[PDB]
Amino acid sequence: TEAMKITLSTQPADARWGEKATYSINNDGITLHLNGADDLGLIQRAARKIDGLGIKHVQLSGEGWDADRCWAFWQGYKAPKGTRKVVWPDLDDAQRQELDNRLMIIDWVRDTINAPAEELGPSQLAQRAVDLISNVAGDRVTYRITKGEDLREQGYMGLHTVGRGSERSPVLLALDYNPTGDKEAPVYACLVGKGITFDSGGYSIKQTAFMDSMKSDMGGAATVTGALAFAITRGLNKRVKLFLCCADNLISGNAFKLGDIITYRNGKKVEVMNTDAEGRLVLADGLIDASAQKPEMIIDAATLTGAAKTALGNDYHALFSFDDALAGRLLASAAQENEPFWRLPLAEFHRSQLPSNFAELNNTGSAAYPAGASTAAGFLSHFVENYQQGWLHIDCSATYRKAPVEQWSAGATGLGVRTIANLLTA
Amino acid sequence: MTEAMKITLSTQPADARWGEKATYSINNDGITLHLNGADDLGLIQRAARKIDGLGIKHVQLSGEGWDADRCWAFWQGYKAPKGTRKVVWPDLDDAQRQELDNRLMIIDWVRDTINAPAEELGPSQLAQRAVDLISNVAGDRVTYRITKGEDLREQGYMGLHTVGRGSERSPVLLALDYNPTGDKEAPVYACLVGKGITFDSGGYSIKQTAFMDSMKSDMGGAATVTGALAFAITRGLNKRVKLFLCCADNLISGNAFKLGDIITYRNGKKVEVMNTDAEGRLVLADGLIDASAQKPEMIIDAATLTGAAKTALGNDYHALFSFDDALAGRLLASAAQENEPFWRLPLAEFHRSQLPSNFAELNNTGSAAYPAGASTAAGFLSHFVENYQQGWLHIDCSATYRKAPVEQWSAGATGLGVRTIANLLTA
Amino acid sequence: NAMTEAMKITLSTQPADARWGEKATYSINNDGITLHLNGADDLGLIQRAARKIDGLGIKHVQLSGEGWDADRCWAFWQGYKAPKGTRKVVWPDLDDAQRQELDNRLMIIDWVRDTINAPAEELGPSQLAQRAVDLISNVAGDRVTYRITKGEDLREQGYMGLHTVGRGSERSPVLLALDYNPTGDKEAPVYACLVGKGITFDSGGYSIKQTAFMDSMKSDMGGAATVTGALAFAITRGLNKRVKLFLCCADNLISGNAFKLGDIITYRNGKKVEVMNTDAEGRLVLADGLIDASAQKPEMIIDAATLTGAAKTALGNDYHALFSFDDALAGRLLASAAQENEPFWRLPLAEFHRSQLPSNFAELNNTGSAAYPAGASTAAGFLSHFVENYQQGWLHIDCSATYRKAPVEQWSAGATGLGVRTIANLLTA
Amino acid sequence: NAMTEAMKITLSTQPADARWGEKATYSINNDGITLHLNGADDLGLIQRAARKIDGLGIKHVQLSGEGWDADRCWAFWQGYKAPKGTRKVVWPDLDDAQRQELDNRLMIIDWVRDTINAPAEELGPSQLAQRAVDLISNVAGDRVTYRITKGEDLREQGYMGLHTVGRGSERSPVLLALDYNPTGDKEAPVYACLVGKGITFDSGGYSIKQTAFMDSMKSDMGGAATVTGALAFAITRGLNKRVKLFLCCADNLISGNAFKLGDIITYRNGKKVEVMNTDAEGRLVLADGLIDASAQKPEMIIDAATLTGAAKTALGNDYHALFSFDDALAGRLLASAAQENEPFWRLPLAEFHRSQLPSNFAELNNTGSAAYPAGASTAAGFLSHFVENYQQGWLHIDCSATYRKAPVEQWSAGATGLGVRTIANLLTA
Ligand SMILES: [Cl-]
Ligand SMILES: [Cl-]
Ligand SMILES: [Cl-]
Ligand SMILES: [Cl-]
Ligand SMILES: [Cl-]
Ligand SMILES: [Cl-]
Ligand SMILES: [Cl-]
Ligand SMILES: [Cl-]
Ligand SMILES: [Cl-]
Ligand SMILES: [Cl-]
Ligand SMILES: [Cl-]
Ligand SMILES: [Cl-]
Ligand SMILES: [Cl-]
Ligand SMILES: [Cl-]
Ligand SMILES: [Mn+2]
Ligand SMILES: [Mn+2]
Ligand SMILES: [Mn+2]
Ligand SMILES: [Mn+2]
Ligand SMILES: [Zn+2]
Ligand SMILES: [Zn+2]
Ligand SMILES: [Zn+2]
Ligand SMILES: [Zn+2]
Repeated sequence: TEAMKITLSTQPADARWGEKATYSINNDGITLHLNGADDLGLIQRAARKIDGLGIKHVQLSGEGWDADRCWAFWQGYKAPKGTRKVVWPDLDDAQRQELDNRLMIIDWVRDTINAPAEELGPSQLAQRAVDLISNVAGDRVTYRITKGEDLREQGYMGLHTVGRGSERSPVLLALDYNPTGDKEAPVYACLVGKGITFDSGGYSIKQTAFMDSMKSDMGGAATVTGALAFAITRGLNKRVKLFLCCADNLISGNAFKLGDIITYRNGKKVEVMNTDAEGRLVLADGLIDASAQKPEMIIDAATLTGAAKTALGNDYHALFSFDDALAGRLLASAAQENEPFWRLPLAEFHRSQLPSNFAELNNTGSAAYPAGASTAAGFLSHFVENYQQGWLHIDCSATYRKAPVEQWSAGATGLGVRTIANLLTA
Repeated sequence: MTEAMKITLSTQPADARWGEKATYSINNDGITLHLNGADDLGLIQRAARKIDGLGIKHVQLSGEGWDADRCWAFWQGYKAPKGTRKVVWPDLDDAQRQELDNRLMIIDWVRDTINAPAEELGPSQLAQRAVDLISNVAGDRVTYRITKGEDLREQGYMGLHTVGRGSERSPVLLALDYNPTGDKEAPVYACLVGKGITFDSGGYSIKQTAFMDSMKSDMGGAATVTGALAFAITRGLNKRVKLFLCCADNLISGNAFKLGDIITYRNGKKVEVMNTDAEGRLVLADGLIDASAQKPEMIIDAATLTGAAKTALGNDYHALFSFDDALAGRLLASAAQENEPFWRLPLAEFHRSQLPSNFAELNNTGSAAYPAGASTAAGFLSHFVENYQQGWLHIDCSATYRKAPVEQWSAGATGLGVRTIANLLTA
Repeated sequence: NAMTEAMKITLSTQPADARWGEKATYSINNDGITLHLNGADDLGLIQRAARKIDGLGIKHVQLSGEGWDADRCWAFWQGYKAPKGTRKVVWPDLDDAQRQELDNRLMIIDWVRDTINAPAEELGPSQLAQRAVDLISNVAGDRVTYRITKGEDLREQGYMGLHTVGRGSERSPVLLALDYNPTGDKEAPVYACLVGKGITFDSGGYSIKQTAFMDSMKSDMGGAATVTGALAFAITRGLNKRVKLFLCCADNLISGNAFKLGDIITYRNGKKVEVMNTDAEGRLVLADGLIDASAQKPEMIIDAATLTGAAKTALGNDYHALFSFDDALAGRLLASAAQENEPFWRLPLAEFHRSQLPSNFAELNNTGSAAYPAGASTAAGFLSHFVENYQQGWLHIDCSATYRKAPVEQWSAGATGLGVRTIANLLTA
Repeated sequence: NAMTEAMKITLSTQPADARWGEKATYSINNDGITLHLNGADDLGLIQRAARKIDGLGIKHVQLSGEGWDADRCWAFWQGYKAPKGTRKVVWPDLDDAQRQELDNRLMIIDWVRDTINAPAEELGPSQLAQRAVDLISNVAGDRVTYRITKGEDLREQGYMGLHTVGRGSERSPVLLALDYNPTGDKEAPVYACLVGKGITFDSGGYSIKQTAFMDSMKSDMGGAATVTGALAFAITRGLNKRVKLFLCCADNLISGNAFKLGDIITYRNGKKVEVMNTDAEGRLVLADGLIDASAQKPEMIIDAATLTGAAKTALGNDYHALFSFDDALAGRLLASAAQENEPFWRLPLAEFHRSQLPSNFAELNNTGSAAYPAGASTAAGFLSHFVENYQQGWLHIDCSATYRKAPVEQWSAGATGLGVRTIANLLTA
């Protein structure tokens, strides 16, 4: 397990590799050939190949290494199985401090989402979320976990109806980060995350090829939890509340059925016409709680629809909002944090593109309204009192890679944590 | 309180702008229905549906020409599961209004109970709502017995128990007894048997979402025979009739019945389960055994049993099965008097052996060689009626539910069948 | 092959001994095989016994002893006959009438079975039309005339239904217009018009079928073969009235010329049909035969077609589906089915089935919806748009009892021939 | 069942009486129908009302009273018009400028709707190319010239993309190269090149579609009709610059000559493409048009195509997908879309998309992988390999809002005509 040196050079590789070669190898170690086009993308792609060569011990040596370039290499080098060692170079304290916070919190998002569903049930997601934030938030953090029958008694009909099929009761984490300590302090932001720890699809059962990665259906919850923790390391000094709607969507003699009508505390009635469209049902409860706090902005994140992945692939997160100003601020943050986001449509006509013959709303679209991600966003707007301003919905199409690509190993990428954190501390 | 939209009747056509073919037209006074005498009940129902699609939520049935049937025809079409509708009835006479109010109360109870989501209507809720509807019109002339959960297993109701033990909501057998004379030894005139699957996922033979999304209505047979008995009583039924509802959920759990399982009934029949989604005939079997023990004059079972009957008759007719030509003819004669659609489909001695199993006397499913799903299901049920050749009617309720709205029906339950069975019991 | 020897088959109202079973349909002793009638359904029992005797490898039988009449012999042969192996049957002593009746069924009803069982390669539209002429003109003689319209001529003369369906095949579509006219008088009133679907092979078109459903689609010309045999058998029964036959013959295949979804066919009666499923081609070719049948203004029109799977889902392979608006005429066909021991069952047809095929681009669609799933009723409702006087003197037969994809208790694999006798009885009644 | 007499449609800012409600978009008294405008979106409301008025079965309307204009009349008609039935609309007393704009829309946009709604049998490659010349020649007179290359000539001259997809059909593939040159000068610089996918019927080839997804594939030539209608409308709006039109027209059918999976197509620009899905044929034909477009060295290239279902999954039928590397040009089209009241949404197109179609046997694959499931973005990435300067002056429109398989609030079934005004507006500005 001896270290392999990785150097940076602006000169191309020798003709034995080609002029376009991104990396070359000799006794002095591996050399990454930067060309100024996209050095972070090139380094991350090179790291993916170095892992593929069976090299488990590297050292970033020579000049040119900064936090962003070190992070790029790690993002691509990290893989779910195996042990990897990276000897970092001489960085100033601010550069190393930024890298350490990224390593601690963003890899926590990668590892939590990658974790098996047996290891990470609703209850484990709640307490691991408290631990991550409590470790950086000092004494300025209070929380409450409501599970099982208590969700029924308190009217959380969305989260309870979806989770009750499981032997692992559904959980609501309500975490409060309040820096001033003043219990009257105004709530600046409300983060809401979909924490479905495993999605069988319900009685609308999935096919194996589409269920084999549904341990990552809690990726929205892990991304907003990381965003809060990472924001705190960035100097967040405003009150933020975190709502994680956690549950298993399983099949039992108790699971919810098609045609069942869910009555939310805001009066909205929803006919369930597909148990696999469960993500929007649990988020609706988090959003009602989020609107009640009357925050300056509400941000909900969720691995909600496959329609977002058909529109943007795994290369961008989908951004939905009625607020043009707030959408531009998040895209500006996305650009500073070098994370991919693309705005997909959300207009008033999407709020009526979920017809039902037995209730005000349907949890699915139809053949006539097949914009799955746009209609889902339209459904969530019925649960945000002032939906036309201060609300962002993120369909996390870039959260999980079912197979290794050029720059990513398999599993969670951790994308979206820096963008949301940057918007919170802006 | 707002302004109601007047609905009047005319035997003359609309003006040259609406055209001679127009079934309705709107002037200053309100909406005018243009009758032609071919099928006024059908035309008025189709017109009411279009008046609902216009967004008009408050109507007044105005002027001459209205009676119980024309008012009922309008309501049947106007009513829909969503929204709130006010209908101001015309100045009907006592008898006409009594008959209209009996249909509103009982037949709309059949539409709402079947339209109800499975979460709000389980096996125990169905049995209880059935007792409530009948005692509301019967009073002290009705008594009943519930038998649920482990009690069914102990007492040998293996059909109903095996299908419903998968649900956390225990299966329920309701045995209601309408006895006017009170005499406990009075002869039982009719035995009604109804399939009450409050939700059908198909069991381990799981359905796809597109065919499961309306399975809250798989207890439609139970609701129809219940409404039929209630309606019969409002029509002056004065004979002893027993009602049997086999109510359960067909769900998936670690306790749910599996393919290959052999169910032994109380009459000796052994049935191999080769499709858990063919559960409706498994639960009726227990209902038909109890119905036969009463040795009644007639037995009428109703069930949303197969998609085959819907391929044969669509949602336009109910499927009638029987070995008794005289009795079948009387139900068709009742359907004609009550303006309800019924069509007879084949049931012969050879259907009784078109469910071959390698491991038991009977199979619960058919094969490629015998694809008449509705006829093979009726043939299976004949094995649980002692005198199957006489006094037994089976109804595959293909006209009970409408997955989508059509010309004369909103989405959901129609309530068809209640008047026909009620008329047959009172004839 | 070694010389096969006859196995004597006798009849007995005495049950078999205990070694076999309480109620066994047949027993085998030294002198040969004994069938054990019980008086319940002797014809059904004999046909089922015959099927089993085939499964014993016995290729040569001799019906000996008293008790054998025309029906019991025919009943036996119906079950003994199979599309593989050669079978010799020594008939018993019958009177001239009984033997002539048996010989007519053997010649015509087996022709229906063999022609339907024939591979598509051997029986194209032209072969079906010619073999139908050969059969009828072999019993009618000089009393039969016919015309054959095929290929480009169908398009030129407005037969857009049959041409559009068939132009995908290298084998041109064919329309047979045969005329059985006894008194010779060309002005004689046409008593009946038989119309038949003769799809010699149904790939389903661009709406391509699954192999499990196409592997028997050589039999999609059963209706054509059933009405042809019905006329031939009716003539041997002494049919002395004028009857015209129309066979709409074509292959439904896939080519760079095959018809497409969204195409609108304009028929001669002015009705426009949108094709929203190329596999619902049966009703497209019948519509052209039904126009010609109506034009002749006969006393009754009978049409046969292996049209829908909906009829097989409703009646199985055990009954032919009967569709009509005429209660009196449907009653007579069921009355005929009883005298000929053939299974028919009436399925619904009402004025509302005529509007259960909506289209966004044309008056009629060739397929039903999710809201109107009675495939056999909507198909009959589609055909009613091509019979000028559809409420009187018209019967549609969805031939669900024509073909058996697999052997059963009383039938081998392949065509059954059922329907030939019932139509014949109604024509000669 | 004759044509009825005119029913009057008046506009009003006063709401409906309580019987209808106060949120009712329309009411009906003895005088006729009244539309209740509120000012939120009167064009949307009027169009949705027209759709409901057609649903009542009213075939003859007369827009009367004050308040009507070209946009409000056009809104009413956009919703009233349907492919089925006969409708008549008496227009109100507009001024010449308003009536000239309405007449230009009725002529050119309803042509785009009627041409796309037409059955594949009526509109093959040659018919599409010819109707396209007829429409533009009607408004352009002698300022229009054109060139048609078809059948074996496309193979000879190296249009391997368009020829390989269309050769499976009996109807030969056709490339229309139309030139609108107002100044006459033959050396005039080409301002714009329009390219249109003109697949007159998409069976999907050997990668055959199911009936449910093919029943509307007569509309797979929507791109061609849209850019064609756009050039015609642009001329009525005073277009005074040279614009070339390229329509890659073909049938994607099955035959013994149809193209096969694994087949490598060599384009005139040297690019090799491995076909791994014959249903991704739209991009193979556009590639040939885009090479001709680039060769003209134009200021801008606009291509339109009903290319992928991924755009319909991403935007529904409510917006057209816009792809481009040119932010400024993309910004100019959305500005035109706003002025013309038409829905467009931009989807991602970046350098990494040019390598998201991997093949093991050729530089490019014509299909995407599970790893790159953004079908519309990878399709745009593929087309970019056929535009010389793909980073400047090129727009790709995935026409996800061109066809409605079923009636909705504001549209009947069939083609909408959306995209004609936007492209026309961009060309004229
Ligand atoms: Cl190189
Ligand atoms: Cl690692
Ligand atoms: Cl969802
Ligand atoms: Cl990996
Ligand atoms: Cl009446
Ligand atoms: Cl069943
Ligand atoms: Cl409804
Ligand atoms: Cl043989
Ligand atoms: Cl057909
Ligand atoms: Cl065989
Ligand atoms: Cl209102
Ligand atoms: Cl029109
Ligand atoms: Cl394509
Ligand atoms: Cl339409
Ligand atoms: Mn799901
Ligand atoms: Mn079932
Ligand atoms: Mn077919
Ligand atoms: Mn295609
Ligand atoms: Zn989910
Ligand atoms: Zn059931
Ligand atoms: Zn066919
Ligand atoms: Zn295409």
